[PDB]
Amino acid sequence: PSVFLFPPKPKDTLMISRTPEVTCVVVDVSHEDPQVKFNWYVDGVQVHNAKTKPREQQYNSTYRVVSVLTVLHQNWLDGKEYKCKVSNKALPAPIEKTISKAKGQPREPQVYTLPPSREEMTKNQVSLTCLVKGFYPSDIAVEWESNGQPENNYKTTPPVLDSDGSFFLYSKLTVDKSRWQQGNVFSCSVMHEALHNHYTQKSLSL
Amino acid sequence: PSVFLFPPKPKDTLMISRTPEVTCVVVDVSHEDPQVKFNWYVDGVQVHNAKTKPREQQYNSTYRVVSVLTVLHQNWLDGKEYKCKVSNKALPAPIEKTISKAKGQPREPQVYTLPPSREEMTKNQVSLTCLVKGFYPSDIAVEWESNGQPENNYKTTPPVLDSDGSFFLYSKLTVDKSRWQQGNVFSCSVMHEALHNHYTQKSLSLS
Amino acid sequence: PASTKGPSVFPLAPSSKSTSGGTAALGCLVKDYFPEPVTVSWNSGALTSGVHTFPAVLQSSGLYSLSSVVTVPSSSLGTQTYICNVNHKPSNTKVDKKVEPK
Amino acid sequence: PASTKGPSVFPLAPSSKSTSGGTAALGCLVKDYFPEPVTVSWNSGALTSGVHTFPAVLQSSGLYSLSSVVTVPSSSLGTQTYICNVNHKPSNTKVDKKVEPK
Repeated sequence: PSVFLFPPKPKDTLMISRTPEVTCVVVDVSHEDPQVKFNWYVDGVQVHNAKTKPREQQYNSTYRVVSVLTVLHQNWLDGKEYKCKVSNKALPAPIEKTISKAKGQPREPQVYTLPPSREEMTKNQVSLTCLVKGFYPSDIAVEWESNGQPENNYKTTPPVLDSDGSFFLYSKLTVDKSRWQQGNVFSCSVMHEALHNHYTQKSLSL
Repeated sequence: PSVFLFPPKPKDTLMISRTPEVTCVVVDVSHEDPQVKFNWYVDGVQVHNAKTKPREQQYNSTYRVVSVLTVLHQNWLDGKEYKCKVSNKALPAPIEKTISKAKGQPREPQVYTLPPSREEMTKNQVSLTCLVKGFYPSDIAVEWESNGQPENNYKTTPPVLDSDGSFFLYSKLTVDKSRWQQGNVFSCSVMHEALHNHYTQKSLSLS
Repeated sequence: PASTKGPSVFPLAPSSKSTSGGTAALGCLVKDYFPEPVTVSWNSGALTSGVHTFPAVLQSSGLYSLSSVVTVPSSSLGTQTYICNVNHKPSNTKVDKKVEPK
Repeated sequence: PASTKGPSVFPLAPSSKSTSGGTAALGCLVKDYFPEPVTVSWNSGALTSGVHTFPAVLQSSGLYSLSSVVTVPSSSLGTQTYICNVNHKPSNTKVDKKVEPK
């Protein structure tokens, strides 16, 4: 067996610092039917071992021979098609799975930050909100900061399809009403393909 | 032969007037043995039927059989469990599926209204936000209204598991910047098990 | 001059959108007879299930008109065949009529 | 009588089924001109990469014939549009031609 392809994490393809990767996961491989082989194809080419690397199993009573391929930020962003071609004895035929990034003119996201509600100013903690809309495709990375340092207690809703075929999401940072009172400045970081330098940063404070 | 269990919609069990139901769907019932038997259980009881109600259909090259069990708002809200048992002669053993509301104590949702950012009111349309946090279970319903009528250009994010273990989401209503300025007042209605009459409401204006 | 006029039997063919292993509906439209009655029986006594022989209607012409339909699988449209035996006792008219597709 | 004859510009289409993330190749087949030369451009000065303007060939007719091709993504076949500017200085002929999937 049972194959599942996975696309790279958005943040990985937007910064050369990190290495993107197409992860091919195969589940429920039998004890008597191991020996799992792989084959990666990028736009047809490469039938013979490319720059792959797969290993590790053991499960509920089955296997799972997960292969991993290093992606070229450009390659992926330009839309090259990645094809994982698994091959197993206990498998009727050679299964397959392909994938490329969502097609379509990319659209730069709008980032707006919102203060906590007056009504929420009655709790020992407040909600810093970050709105992000108008972006396409949906791959996106959102983070928070305070004067150079990272914020941990925040949650981000997944991408949702708006009326115009674009996506939007909201990120929510939970902070002590005091820190918001002291006038500290928080910032919403957004990483996306259509942003100039793949990155924009918006601030909020009292 | 596959079987999928579907729970009633969030509003169905919150409004006595609505009709909440649990639906059992069976796909891929071979053309040869189209016999399908349903057995329903509410906390393990009812091998002997109940409301129940099946129909029969045909598709690609298989059969689809749907059975519908109407439930009692309080049975659902009281966490009762519903079992659908599907027996088919072309099956090694019967397949059973069970569903109910998530286990956990009900937390009241906090609903706040959030006006647009100064930097957005420079566009023809703005965003009126409605924050709903700290609720549980995730079953919930959100809506918008400006005057005695629904606003239909809005979107709600799906619920998100907070650090609390409670749930939170955001609904974004999009209004013509011209309207928001005319002093119009909007409001989002949130329906939840933990709200007074399963319903609270918050207003938002330009004052 | 005519005390009696036999009825005309035409096939209301199943819907050509058919598929999935779903329901289809066919029939026998029994038009411009008089006088009542018109008994409609299917395949001659063996397909009674899901059958609804609709009430006759008096056209602004004065002749009668009854629709006689039956729900059966969209999957048995091809093998079986559907035969409507419209027996008109007043005019001694019996017209069988095959109901097969378009 | 003719000292000069302008060239005909036809689109060597990639494909319209296109998608995945591979290479495709398109072009502009510049046929039956004379005399040399035929300079071939793509989008008017901005897509020079992967471009190979093949040498002109003398048909057993005596009129000329050059293929002008460009490798670009199988993924930018739909949004880049590809415009081949065949400027024929002898006959004062300039024919732009859109290259595109049929």
